[PDB]
Amino acid sequence: SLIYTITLNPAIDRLLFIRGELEKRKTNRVIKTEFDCGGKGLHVSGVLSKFGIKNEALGIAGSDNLDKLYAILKEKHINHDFLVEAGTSTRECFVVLSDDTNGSTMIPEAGFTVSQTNKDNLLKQIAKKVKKEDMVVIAGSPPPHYTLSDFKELLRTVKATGAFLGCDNSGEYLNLAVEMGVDFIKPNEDEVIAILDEKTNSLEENIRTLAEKIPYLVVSLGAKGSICAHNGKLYQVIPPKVQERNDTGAGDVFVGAFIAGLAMNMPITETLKVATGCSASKVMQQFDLEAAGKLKNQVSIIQLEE
Ligand SMILES: [Mg+2]
Repeated sequence: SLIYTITLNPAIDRLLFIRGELEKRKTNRVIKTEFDCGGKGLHVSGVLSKFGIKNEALGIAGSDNLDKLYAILKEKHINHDFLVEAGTSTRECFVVLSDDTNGSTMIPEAGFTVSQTNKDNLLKQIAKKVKKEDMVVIAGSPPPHYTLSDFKELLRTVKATGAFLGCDNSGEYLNLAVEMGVDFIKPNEDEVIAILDEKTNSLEENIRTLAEKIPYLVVSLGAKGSICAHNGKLYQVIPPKVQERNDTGAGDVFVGAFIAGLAMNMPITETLKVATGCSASKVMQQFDLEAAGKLKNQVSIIQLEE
């Protein structure tokens, strides 16, 4: 079996290193510029590759700066079969950071217009490639003009293959994934409440209720870690304390590692520890697989009763 990631709105992350903090209405001279692949789906492929788990990245990229994107991807050991949109360039996401601080400022470009031809080619790729024993992870918001309706088609096309389907989306797109009946999502507290539009039951009760539709539900609780519902049981994951260097792409590393865990047929509890371990290891970073291995064995998991 193989894992497929779907990045509907990939990007080329241009990291701009400055001195000190980013002061607005001032000149912030760039000390150095680094490049990285953008798009949640691609980040997931990156983590899975680091784990040595075979995967293939799918999505739509612009023709005009394709060589640049492809060069970065190889460098990150990411196998792909991207669709190419003629007459456009993949969007750039400017990430302002500094060796002197612990945060990052994001100024992402919107994304281009995907032709119906390419939306259709994506659906066809899924039908031709995805088998019942595979896993498909759609992560990241769609580009402009890729509608909720287009998303429905994408989700149903994956479902029709019988494969495991995980979604790391937001807003209306996340709500749609829940209505469509996916196998995995990683919403936060607020999103769980918004999906159910339930304001009077405990959060734990909201989670057990949503778990009736999502087999692998992981709700992030910011710094307190998270709560996971699976096979009728609820787990409270408490991450170890780490000094937080940059808490940005921690969510993508979690998903990548969580999926990795399942791919390696690890028990749910072990999977949660690995996922949380990698994420914490990423937090303390502007994600050492060795450090993640150690942090994993520092994560505590409490089942919660009833
Ligand atoms: Mg049930």
